[PDB]
Amino acid sequence: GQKVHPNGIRLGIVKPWNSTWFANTKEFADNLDSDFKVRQYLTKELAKASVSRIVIERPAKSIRVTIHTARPGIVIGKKGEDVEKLRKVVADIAGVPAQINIAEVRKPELDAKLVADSITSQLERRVMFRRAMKRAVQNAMRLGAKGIKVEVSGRLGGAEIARTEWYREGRVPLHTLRADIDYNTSEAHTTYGVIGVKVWIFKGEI
Amino acid sequence: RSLKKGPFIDLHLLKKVEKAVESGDKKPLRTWSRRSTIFPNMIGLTIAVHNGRQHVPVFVTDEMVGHKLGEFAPTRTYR
Amino acid sequence: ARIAGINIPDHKHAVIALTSIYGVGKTRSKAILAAAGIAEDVKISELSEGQIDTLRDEVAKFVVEGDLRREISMSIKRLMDLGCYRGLRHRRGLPVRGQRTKTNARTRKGPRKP
Amino acid sequence: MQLNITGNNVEITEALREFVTAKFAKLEQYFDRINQVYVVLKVEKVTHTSDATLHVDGGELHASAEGQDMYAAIDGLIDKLARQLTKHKDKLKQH
Amino acid sequence: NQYYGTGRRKSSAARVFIKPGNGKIVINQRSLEQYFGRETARMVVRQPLELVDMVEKLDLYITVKGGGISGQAGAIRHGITRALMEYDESLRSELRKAGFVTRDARQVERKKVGLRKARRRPQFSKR
Amino acid sequence: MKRQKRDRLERAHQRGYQAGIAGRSKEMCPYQTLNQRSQWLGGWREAMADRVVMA
Amino acid sequence: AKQSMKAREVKRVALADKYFAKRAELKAIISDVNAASDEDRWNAVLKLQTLPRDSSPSRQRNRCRQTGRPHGFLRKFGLSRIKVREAAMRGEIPGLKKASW
Amino acid sequence: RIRIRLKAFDHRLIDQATAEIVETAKRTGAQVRGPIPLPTRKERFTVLISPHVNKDARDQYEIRTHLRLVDIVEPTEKTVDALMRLDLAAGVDVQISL
Amino acid sequence: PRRRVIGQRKILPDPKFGSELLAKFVNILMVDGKKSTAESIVYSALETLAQRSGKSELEAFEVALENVRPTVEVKSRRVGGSTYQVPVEVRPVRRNALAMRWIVEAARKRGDKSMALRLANELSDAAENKGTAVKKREDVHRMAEANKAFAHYAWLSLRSA
RNA sequence: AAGAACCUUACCUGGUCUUGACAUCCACGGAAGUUUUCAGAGAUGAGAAUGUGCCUUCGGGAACCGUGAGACAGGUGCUGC
RNA sequence: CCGGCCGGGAACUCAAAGGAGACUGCCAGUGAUAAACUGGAGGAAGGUGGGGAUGACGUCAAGUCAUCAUGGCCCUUACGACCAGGGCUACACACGUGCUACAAUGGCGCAUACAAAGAGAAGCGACCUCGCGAGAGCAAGCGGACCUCAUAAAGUGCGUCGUAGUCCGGAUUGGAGUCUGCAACUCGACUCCAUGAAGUCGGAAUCGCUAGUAAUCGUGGAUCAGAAUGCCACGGUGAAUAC
Repeated sequence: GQKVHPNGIRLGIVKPWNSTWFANTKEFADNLDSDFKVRQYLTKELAKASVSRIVIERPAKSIRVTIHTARPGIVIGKKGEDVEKLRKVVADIAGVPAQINIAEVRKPELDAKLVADSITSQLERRVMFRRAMKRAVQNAMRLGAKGIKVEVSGRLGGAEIARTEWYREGRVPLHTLRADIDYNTSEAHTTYGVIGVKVWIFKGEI
Repeated sequence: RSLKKGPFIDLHLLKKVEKAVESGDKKPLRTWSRRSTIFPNMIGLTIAVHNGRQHVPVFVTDEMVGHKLGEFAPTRTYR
Repeated sequence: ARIAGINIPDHKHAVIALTSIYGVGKTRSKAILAAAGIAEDVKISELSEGQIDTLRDEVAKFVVEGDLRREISMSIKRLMDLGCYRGLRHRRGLPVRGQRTKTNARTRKGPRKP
Repeated sequence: MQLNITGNNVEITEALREFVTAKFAKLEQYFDRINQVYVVLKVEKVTHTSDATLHVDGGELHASAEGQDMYAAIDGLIDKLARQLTKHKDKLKQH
Repeated sequence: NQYYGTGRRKSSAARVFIKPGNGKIVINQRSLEQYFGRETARMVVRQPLELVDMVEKLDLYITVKGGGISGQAGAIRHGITRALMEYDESLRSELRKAGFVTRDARQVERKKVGLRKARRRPQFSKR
Repeated sequence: MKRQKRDRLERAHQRGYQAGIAGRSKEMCPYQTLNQRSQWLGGWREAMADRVVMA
Repeated sequence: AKQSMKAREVKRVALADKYFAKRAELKAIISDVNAASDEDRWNAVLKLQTLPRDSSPSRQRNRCRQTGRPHGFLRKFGLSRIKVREAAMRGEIPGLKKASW
Repeated sequence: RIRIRLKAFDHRLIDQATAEIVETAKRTGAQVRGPIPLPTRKERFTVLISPHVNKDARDQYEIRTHLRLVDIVEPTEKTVDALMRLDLAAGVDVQISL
Repeated sequence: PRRRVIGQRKILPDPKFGSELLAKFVNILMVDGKKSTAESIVYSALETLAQRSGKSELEAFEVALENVRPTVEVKSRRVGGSTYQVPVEVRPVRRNALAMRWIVEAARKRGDKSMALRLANELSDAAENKGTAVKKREDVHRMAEANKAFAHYAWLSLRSA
């Protein structure tokens, strides 16, 4: 509880924002509130769809949710119907209409949201956290990440004392601002409590 | 030293006075509106201002007119 | 050098020199000289008696020493006789206006006996 | 030397304050001129612990003692403070 | 003809136009004496015109704005030396030595958080 | 925040002088470079005389 | 933070938009200096007690809209100071980033 | 006579949408008074950073509002409708004035 | 400090007279961050030092200053249990500033009506070898010359200039 | 706590409600909504008028409101050891 | 109508996008021909230029179950829910952090010069009338380099006060008001008249600060109906000292 958020320290430099709308000060708050509710709603609903990150833009009294996922077939479903099934409930709780898109990642072993969701689900179905936490590092390093650091925290096997472990391999330079680090954090609600998982994935320098 | 125009009373104190003055000097009036002033047609009444756990009665005297009802009913008790 | 009952300073300027009367300060003291046709920077030795008598009835308009003291005593004793919240603070020597009493309160209190 | 008592979850009774004050006064008289003393009493479900901070001319000095009944912890803390004071005292005599 | 030097110092910027003329100095359509020439440090606008000569040689039209008294004064002191650009490094080589060409980039610091006025800390004291 | 004071040359002197006065008759805690060891020992031998003149 | 309090806030929004800004004429038009300062004005300052007390815009607390936290609010964002750091470091508030000068 | 003022959060995106309108108003018609920059609004937000005590630990923030003018001097009817149906680069907000 | 013979900056000279010593003297009694009224005190005091001395003002101030500048200054040291003062020679940069600090403090005492009258009289008695800062000067020389028997080790004023 | 008159407010004294102030599932009625009166400190309780389309499966499909059975809801309650 | 006021100009201030620039790059000496150090030149800046952001592995079973989330436990006609009034503001006392002073480097009165940064739509609110004043009425303009908040103050020139509890200090209390809000009694802020306390520079002990810093002087923002002596920002004046 002493480090800066490595996605937030580099928001103009390397990473893009998850929202690319301008709103003047009279509608900025509500324009951020509905922006929150479609992220909560899509995150709750598409939990099996392996969603990486959703980007919301607002061109001219409309909205676009670009859904970054690993398996877009579960997202569009049969024929593309589930896109419109999402689009009706997006347009109900946002400013109607909606143009949602899919932007799949073809290398889901390098996305920090999907690694943390992987370790999260495997801890929910009670696997050994050295096997999961170590297998994520293996699967990134034999596929092309320049660095990775996974850390789990909590009870982790019903212990009465919480502890953390972390299995870095390679370079994760958190202070270099040009260094591209995808950091993300997920939470596993096991029957002994909450186990927090956070993963850094370093890819390149520019 | 506030409220430039007109004193303040509630309707449940104004109508309750104008009801209970023409109906004779009677039982002490339980009042919760501490924040209301004391009009000159309230002189001679035993009103019981609520202080938080009581309804303490105070006989309205002629000098009490410019004040408010909560001014003559203390809340905190010291020693 | 005798108006309203006392007025005895000298070698002082006039508008400051009138302010030893209990009931006048630097605004009403300018109102007296501006209403009695006297420049504000003259001395009480420099006034002639034909001006000072015109200042005595001038300051006889606004309320001064004795009437103001028995008047303020009538106000405080009136509030303490009603026994309101304010007069209830006056009967006990605590701040009336609603100041902090946990810590300071010390002008109205006095010195600290324990 | 004025002793300030405070307690986290320990209701400081008047018999508790009399004893602690006496013990502190006795220690202050025995070792060094002491300006101010803060006492903190903590209870954490098992451990009756006590903290003390003495402000003395050289500076701050602190001690902490866990016990069984609060009184034991206080005694330990006072002995620890006395030991610390001996060190500070001739640490600034050192002729 | 007419020669220009900008000059600025401590959140305060000058515009100095020097011409071969009399010994008059005009600041913001005022004279020097009726702008600050009996106020704090009036010597620091005639001061770079002392190591060189100025007597009835060059008149100055100066418009300084922003900042305060000595901020505008040091702004004009930098602007005159910048306006000695046609009077070359024969003069600016001998005008490096006494200062006058460093911008003197000391600005006021920002107020840091927790600190009261960027160095002053709120007195953790034992008494 | 500026640069080192008397760049070990006559700081090496006064280290050898303080170490000379406070006993340390080793003459075996110096530097190892020549221009600093020479006057660590220089301050040492200038401190032996200042030990003879006092207690 | 206490769904009771959270629903109480939206109740005060509902009545605060229902009654006043439609019956603000009782004070912003009637309770003025004009040639109508008779017992119509006393009928007005007499009248505002009949209205629901939870209809004034000054019983609002302007809470966070993800937690309902009463203290530490930002009128620009609609979020409390914890949740706006949580969404700022995530990359939600557009254009917002860490400042240094 | 058309006063086109547009504001956005990113300078390297508003300078893209400005070049997406100078090529419009110079592609048809003429007489545009340049991509004029205006001063940047710098809304700063200082928040407490812990969920409790530690008042002195804070976090300072800012958003940037970048503004640009266009100032079409003489409008053509291809230009006033060329402003229409071309309002892309969401993130940039535009206002036309007459 | 441990490090840093520091990159030193100079000062602006005085406007009315060609002196930087005088500008340092304005900076001594420049209380509360306000130079202009300190300049009015200094000029208003050197004028009546000229009329109450006859001679010129810069030489009046400097002759009035060299009767309070010191030569030896004590430094308190402790070894073991004793804590005796050891005379170090004052360096001639510290010398006149240490004089002007005593002039300005002795003028903040002495209280007459105005500060220019206090400092003017204090510089007058500093010319007369009579006032307060000469008593403090002679106190410093009496205790350094009284404790003169200490010339030692390394903690003060290495070999020469 | 980046701002306690009410609110906030979590505490106290009194006055009240119990599938509830907030969410879903079942049934039955009713458009929702809008103006006004009485009592009461108000919550509340009693009323008085006004109001009626989205689809024809039509006791509806919605939105919204009341009563009923629970599954529950709720908790700024304890444990930061 | 000498007001950037108007035609006009794109130099300059400035705006803010892109670049250049500072790297021990060059020179002299010292050093193991090394890293480096010391000094010099040029330059706006010279040795990580000034400042910020950035907090390694870990410790303190430090803080937070009252931001949130959550394992367990407890209540579920009450530890839940609604309302009125109160309390959170109590006061023999103790401690901490600040503001204002104790004055002549000043108080007061008149005149007058110079900032940066920011905020604004149920909002900021010109000008003009009324009021001693807080403010009120009418009411333009401005989602803003334009309009408004908004007169910067210390400073400066003149006059007075002449070292006294004083023309210092502005506490407390009385009277009369204004504004906000259903509502200023408990308990708001401000104005006016009057009142005129302690305090004459603070024992033992203690803190911050190395340069645009300390110390003083004003301005703005957030939170906000109203309510800063706190917090967060911004500029003005501007030291001493480091052997």
